[PDB]
Amino acid sequence: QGLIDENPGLQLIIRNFWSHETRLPSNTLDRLLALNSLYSPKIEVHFLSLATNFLLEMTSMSPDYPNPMFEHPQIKHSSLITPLQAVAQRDPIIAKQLFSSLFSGILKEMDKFKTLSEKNNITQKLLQDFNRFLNTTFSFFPPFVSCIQDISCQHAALLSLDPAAVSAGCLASLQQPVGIRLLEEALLRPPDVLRWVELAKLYRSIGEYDVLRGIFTSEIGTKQITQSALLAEARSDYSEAAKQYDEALNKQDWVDGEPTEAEKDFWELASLDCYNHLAEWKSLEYCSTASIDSENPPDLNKIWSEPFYQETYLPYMIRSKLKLLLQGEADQSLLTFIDKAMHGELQKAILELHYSQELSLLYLLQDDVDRAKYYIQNGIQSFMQNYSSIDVLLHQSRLTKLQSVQALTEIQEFISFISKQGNLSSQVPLKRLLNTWTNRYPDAKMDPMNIWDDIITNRCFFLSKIEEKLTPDISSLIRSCKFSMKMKMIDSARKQNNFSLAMKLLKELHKESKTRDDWLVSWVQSYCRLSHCRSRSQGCSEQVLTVLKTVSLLDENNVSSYLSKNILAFRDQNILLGTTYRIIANALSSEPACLAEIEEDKARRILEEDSEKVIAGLYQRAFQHLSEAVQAAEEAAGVIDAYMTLADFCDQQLRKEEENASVIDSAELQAYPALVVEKMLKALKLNSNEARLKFPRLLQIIERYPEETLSLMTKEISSVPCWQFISWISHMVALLDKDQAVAVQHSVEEITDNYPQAIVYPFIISSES
Amino acid sequence: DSFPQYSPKMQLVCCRAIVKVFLALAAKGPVLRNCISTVVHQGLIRICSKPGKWKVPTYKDYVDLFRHLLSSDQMMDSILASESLNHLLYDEFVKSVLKIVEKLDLTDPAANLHPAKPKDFSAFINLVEFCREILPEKQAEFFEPWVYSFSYELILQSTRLPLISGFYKLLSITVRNAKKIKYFEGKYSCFALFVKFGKEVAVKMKQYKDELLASCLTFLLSLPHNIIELDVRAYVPALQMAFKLGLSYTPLAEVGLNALEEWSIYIDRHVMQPYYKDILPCLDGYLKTSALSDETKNNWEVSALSRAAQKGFNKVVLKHLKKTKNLSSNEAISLEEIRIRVVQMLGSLGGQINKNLLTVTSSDEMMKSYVAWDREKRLSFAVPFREMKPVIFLDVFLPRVTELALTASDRQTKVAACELLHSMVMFMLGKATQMPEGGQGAPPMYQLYKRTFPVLLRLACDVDQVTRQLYEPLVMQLIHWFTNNKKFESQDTVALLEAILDGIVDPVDSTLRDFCGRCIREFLKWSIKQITPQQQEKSPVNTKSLFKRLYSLALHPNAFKRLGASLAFNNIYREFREEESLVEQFVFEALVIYMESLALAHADEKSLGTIQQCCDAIDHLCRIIEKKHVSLNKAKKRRLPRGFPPSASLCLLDLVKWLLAHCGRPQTECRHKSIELFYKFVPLLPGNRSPNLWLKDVLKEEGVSFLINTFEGGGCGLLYLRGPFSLQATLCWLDLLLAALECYNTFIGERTVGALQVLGTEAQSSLLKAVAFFLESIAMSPQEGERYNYSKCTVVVRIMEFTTTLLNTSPEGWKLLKKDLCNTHLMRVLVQTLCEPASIGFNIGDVQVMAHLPDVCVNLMKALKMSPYKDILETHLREKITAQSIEELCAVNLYGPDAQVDRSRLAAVVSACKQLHRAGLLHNILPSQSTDLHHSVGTELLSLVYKGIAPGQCLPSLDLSCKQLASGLLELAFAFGGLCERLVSLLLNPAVLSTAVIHFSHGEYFYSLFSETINTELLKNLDLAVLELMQSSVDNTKMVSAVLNGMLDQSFRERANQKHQGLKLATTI
DNA sequence: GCATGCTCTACTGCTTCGATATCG
DNA sequence: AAGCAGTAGAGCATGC
Repeated sequence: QGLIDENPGLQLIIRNFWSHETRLPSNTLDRLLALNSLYSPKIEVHFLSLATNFLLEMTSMSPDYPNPMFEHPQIKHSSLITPLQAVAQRDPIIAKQLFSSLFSGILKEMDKFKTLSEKNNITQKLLQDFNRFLNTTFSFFPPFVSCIQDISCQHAALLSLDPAAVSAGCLASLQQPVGIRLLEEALLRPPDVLRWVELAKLYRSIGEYDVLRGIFTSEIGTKQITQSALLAEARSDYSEAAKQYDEALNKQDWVDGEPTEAEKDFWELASLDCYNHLAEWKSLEYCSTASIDSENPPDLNKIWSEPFYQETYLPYMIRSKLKLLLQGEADQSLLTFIDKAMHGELQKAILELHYSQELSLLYLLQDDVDRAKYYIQNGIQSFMQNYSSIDVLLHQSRLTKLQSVQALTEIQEFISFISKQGNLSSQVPLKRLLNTWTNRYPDAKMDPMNIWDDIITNRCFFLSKIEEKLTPDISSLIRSCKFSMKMKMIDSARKQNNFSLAMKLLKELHKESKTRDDWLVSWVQSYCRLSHCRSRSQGCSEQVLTVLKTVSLLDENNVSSYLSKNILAFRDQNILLGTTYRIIANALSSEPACLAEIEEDKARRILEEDSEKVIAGLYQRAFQHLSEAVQAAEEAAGVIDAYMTLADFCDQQLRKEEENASVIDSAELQAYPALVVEKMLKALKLNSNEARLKFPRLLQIIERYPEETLSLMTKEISSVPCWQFISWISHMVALLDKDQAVAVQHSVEEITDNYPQAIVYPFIISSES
Repeated sequence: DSFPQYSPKMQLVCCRAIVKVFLALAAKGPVLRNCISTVVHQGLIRICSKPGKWKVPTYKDYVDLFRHLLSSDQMMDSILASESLNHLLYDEFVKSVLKIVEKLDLTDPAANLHPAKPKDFSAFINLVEFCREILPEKQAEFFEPWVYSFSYELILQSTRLPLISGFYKLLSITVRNAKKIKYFEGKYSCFALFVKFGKEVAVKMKQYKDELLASCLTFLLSLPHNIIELDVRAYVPALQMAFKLGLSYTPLAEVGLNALEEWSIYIDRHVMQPYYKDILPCLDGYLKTSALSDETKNNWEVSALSRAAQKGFNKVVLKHLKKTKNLSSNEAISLEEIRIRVVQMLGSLGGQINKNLLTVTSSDEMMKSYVAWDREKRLSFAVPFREMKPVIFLDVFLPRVTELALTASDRQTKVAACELLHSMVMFMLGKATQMPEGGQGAPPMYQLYKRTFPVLLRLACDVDQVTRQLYEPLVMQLIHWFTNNKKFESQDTVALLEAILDGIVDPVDSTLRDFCGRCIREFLKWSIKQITPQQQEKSPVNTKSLFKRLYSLALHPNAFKRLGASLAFNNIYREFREEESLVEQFVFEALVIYMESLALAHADEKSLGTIQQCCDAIDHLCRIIEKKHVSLNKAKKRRLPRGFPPSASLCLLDLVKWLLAHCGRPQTECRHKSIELFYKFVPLLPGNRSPNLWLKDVLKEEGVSFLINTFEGGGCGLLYLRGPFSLQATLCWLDLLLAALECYNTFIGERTVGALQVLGTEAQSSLLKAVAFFLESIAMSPQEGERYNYSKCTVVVRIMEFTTTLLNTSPEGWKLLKKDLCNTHLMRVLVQTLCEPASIGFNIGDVQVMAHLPDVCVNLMKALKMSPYKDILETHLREKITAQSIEELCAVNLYGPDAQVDRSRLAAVVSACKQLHRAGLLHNILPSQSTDLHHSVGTELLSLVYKGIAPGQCLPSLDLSCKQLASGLLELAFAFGGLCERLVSLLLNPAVLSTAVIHFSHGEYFYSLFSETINTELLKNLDLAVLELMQSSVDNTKMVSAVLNGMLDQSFRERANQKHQGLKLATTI
């Protein structure tokens, strides 16, 4: 520890002592092997700098410092060793590369002299030291954690390294590509269930649920509950895929053999994460606290010994109890754990290098805005120190690291806002606060639900705190911000298929929506949009149950000068009721009539004569509730949706009636092909790629339905921006030949006028016959 | 001046002394209050001039006094019982600084020049830093009516002063103090000035360097941009140049974030959201150091506290801890506070916006980043220990070394990475030809060269001195080594060449765009200095192939892409013509394509500088077109340019016909160079003819229907211009009409073709027929309405220049244009562009149009007086500027809240009457009344301004625009007649006024106010002034002594151009 | 030529104990 | 009364 001295000169003295003969040797390989003895995990940020410095100091004892280019057009050896040393002392990544190249250079030069009787012993010695590194280190530094795991997997003897600390080291230093390649190299050259369980624990954290299908078979001794419980968390369904993990945990028979302990900790850890991805802050707390002790565990010295427990049970303990602190009731049982933990040193460094944001949120809870300032500036400096160290060409590590800066600076914004005094007596800064918070959301469909829960719970705690301190109609203006935050949270949690989270988010956002008019419409639209999105994967006869449960509320009052006044609220109710009737009528028309067995009022509700009216009324009500939308939307992408659902539903009904023969449904159907061509050609004009590929459907519906509706094509094709057909120009210069070349004629004229270079080559072959 | 020769706690008494003197001599009514106005002036030129052993105080030591004088005056006159002394000492500071800057005449290194004012620089830059410290505090109501004049003088003065490094700082200071208070919420007057000045400064700064780029960028980004959001695309490389130009000079790396936070919150959130993918990935050189730096000691080592707190906490540490607060730590900013601000704004930027700092999830480049630079690893280094000698491979070091050398933001590692990279490139170069062979003894490495070469350039022109001194001879020595005889057209020179080329055709790089031109210069010199010149027949480094590459560069619809063909020509015009035999075959086939690129540049951008470089590109060639084939205009076999018909020789004679044929183009800046080249292309034939003989000789061979097809072009042969249009149809017709208007106005400006020869009824052109319709649409989306107002108001000045050309030349006799343009319509447009120009479409914001307007108005109003018609002009102008209109405008309430209209409608009449006087017909429109020889409009104005000041209640106050009006209004009323005895009888006046003490004599104040127009009027009719001046030298001797002093010193002052007037004054007195 | 920085020496007040005057 | 212990003030050396 006297090598990171905060004073020069003296540090040169201590380095000068250490570099001397008989204190650190002066043979190269023995010096390299001896350098591992002075590791001492207080210093490891500097360890690679010091290792390459001591290893390159004795370069300057040689007869080879005379012109290493030998000619006239040159430079000397020290001119690229001395700045190489001087740049290795300044940056970690070039230091990592220098040490990891010199190490392999020496160990691949030693293989000439010395027999296996000693080189095997040297490699086993180095293997024990690398295990000691990985076991003792507490500040996982990325260009070191990924340095020993990269000089490992290049040599044949160091491969059998440590499959249970490699996992929890490279998982927490965010260098998972290296450990995945290390264990997949160990699995080469009875089954080895331990390394497969840890390699699957690596792949489970960077997504990659595709490659958890070739692991968990029944030919490496693993059970049949683990495969069927990974196939329900691959699709985001963490309410059964965790519900059968504990059902695998406390079972008693196991008549194939025993469920080995590696799979037991896999079941435990994956059950922890599948409890984490929801918002159950009681079961995660109990399952994380109470698997070591009994009858109100003390925690106080309990976790800090038996060092398996720190790298597995501490994060979910502190997170669950903190999030349960961040609303509700006190239970001061974390604060004493931190206060008793901080008297040490190897606990005072671990609790503040890695966490610091849970600590800031802890001390802001007891109005210590002074310690919280230190802890949050410490967290900012730690983010910058870490992000500048994980590598360039390693994406998604930096995205998973950069997704925390918004919660950090929302804390920092609250700290700088509560202590200024240009505030807390006028609410004209409060209005600016509520209007800058509602326009700073994270993105949907890319930022997972832990980050949304972070930001929303911190914001609700901050708003409650400033309502406490704002004693200078202010208790409506904050609740009408909390509603619009939680509603956007639900609309992002639906799009990522996380339905069990969004469902209780609806169940908690329904007691006070009934006290307004702007709220219930948004409420019922979000509900009956979730009920449509959930029915895509239920098989049959249960989706009818759920879409019948969401009928009796879509037709409530709602028009208290509201549906008549507003236009988008009039459009959305209509398109959603149209899709509801479409769901029912497409459900009970592929499997005909068994679905009224479990039915008391369900049969009469579908009746709202036994197998014809119960389909015809549903299709015509779908047509009505779809046709209201285009006329309410004509007066982009606000008209394109209402157009294209109408076009696709009428084309679907046409192709359903095409494979049969009828008269009455043809008499109803004779209005639909007029409705297809215009409502597609009014959305093909606007720059829509979800309708441009629907052009051969027009070009065939004209031929198959030619007795009417061709002037209806010409009047619309006469004004369409005539570069939206350069894809289909070889598809129109063949309809030029035969009948109905009108409504090809005008557009081919326009293209031959404006761009007489596109059509020249598809015209020769068509004029050839 | 004796403020830094004091001690503290006495300087409070010093400032109270100066405040007490200034309070006492100010509160006695204005006769003596006009020495306050010069004492601050005197002290300013004292302290803005300063650049037992004593010292020489520079300029910092007085800024505490100048804050004391007006900030805490209320905490300075607490004992001394407080109206407006802070107000007055701010107004006099504004007046004195725009009077010290009014007369400096500044037309060290700057930019290869020092031809300004010999030593006025040191008295200037002290003033600019001094106003940087005293100016930007307390921008209250004291500064609100002072932004117009302070902005306007500095625009007008720096427009002739480009490379000064410092005339934009005071504009940045006034715009910061103009968005401090509101004033920008569109009063609609200064806004158009700054909107128009944005583009001019944007195009001027592109050819500049470090201090002056910094000056313009801190000007530009400090524009308000909550309100100048229109064309937000226009200046984002004036933002991403600040960050990339950060990292070595922090005070604009600050203002990048201080801008980028205020753009984003108030610009509406759809016109900003495409503009983040390029702003943000520049902001990631600010996250590269994890505090592993340890330079100077990080403890309290030993100080005056580290001993005094050792022996208990007694009173001496109270003495020391009341002593460390007043250090005024204001040294720019520390780098680590910038890194914390980068992280805090990156957090506050949003969630969706935030994830923009990297690649975009499997684009083209993401899956190319994962690949090795070259597959087989060369550069095997063998580090010698005592007994091992292992092998460490290079090339795994290169994508971190060369990334770390450019953008380090810590100089102690930057110089290390630079020294390493230079030795590594040297080892790479020496490795490339060993001795073994040429496939495994000299293995190729151009997949390393193709990424090592676009980084040597960005190092060798970066910012810093040391890396520039280290990489100049490397980047100049490997060009010498590559371009050789033994090289024999390899693949690395092609990589170097394309690196140079895309160094030129690149965005956000106006320091490298010139260095690649210097490389092209070295290419052309050393590529013929030692080559085998009988073998340059197939290689693609060839000057033939380089010129063809330059021509393909030269005709291209990408704006920055033709700039390479401009700049390479600009950098080797000194070559390729001081060696012969390669000019004549293609580069004058390239003059036409350079003019064609100049034709292409008609729609690009005000703020790029394409025009200003293409003109020099074709003017460097018209100084060697006139020294070579004067003696060598022969019928050779010559290569043929774009558009020209085939022949066997193109000697000089088809170019001039094409120049005649395309004088009707609507390309505004190619037509000018076409005509201007044709006039000096008409000589230098064997025979040495003249443009009068030549054009008449061709017309006698071709007829007037040939020389109206070129002039009318496509312009001979409309209600959508009812409201003001903006389409590319209307603008192209207006452009065609201006082409037809100005193509032959130069021909009748010269004496080449008479106006009766080509406008008589032999051509059947639609010219006057179209101009008569043109004069019937002239006074009847706000985005591009201005795009058409500009061309609607650049045509009327060409019409007036056209008639001023015709009616004064040798075609006298107006019998061709009776009612076509010279009707009652040109005498409508002339009247409305003379008076009231802001109701036909003339914007009030420009300078080089509103300084050309009264010139052409007077040049035409002198060209209708001697005409065979004047009745129409006089009986049209006699309907607006009658004397009764002056009388009804001369109201009774010109003080208070009538701030714009009632004191702006008078000033237009005043300037209109001045330009009538300058034409020479003030009296024909306005004769006097009947009897006396004194004009009874001038006597009316003089009595009005005389009675305007005397209250009758407390005080009729002042302004700047309550005196420019009253000093134009009074300079008018001496231009009518003699009117001098009325002046001296108004001066020598015994009438008594009073103010709320009495102390007023009404001649002293009226003299004291204006005092320079009065003396310049007295000096003209000198001999009939001194007699009645000196006659009353007994009863009013005080005032005539004052007037004689005030005339003697002013006559002494202009001794530089009127030396023989003061002699007459002396011999007469 | 005026303001400050640093030491050492004699003045001065506090604390504890014992004797003296006072008030019941 | 007795001991001591802490600070105020004056004079040499320095700086602007």
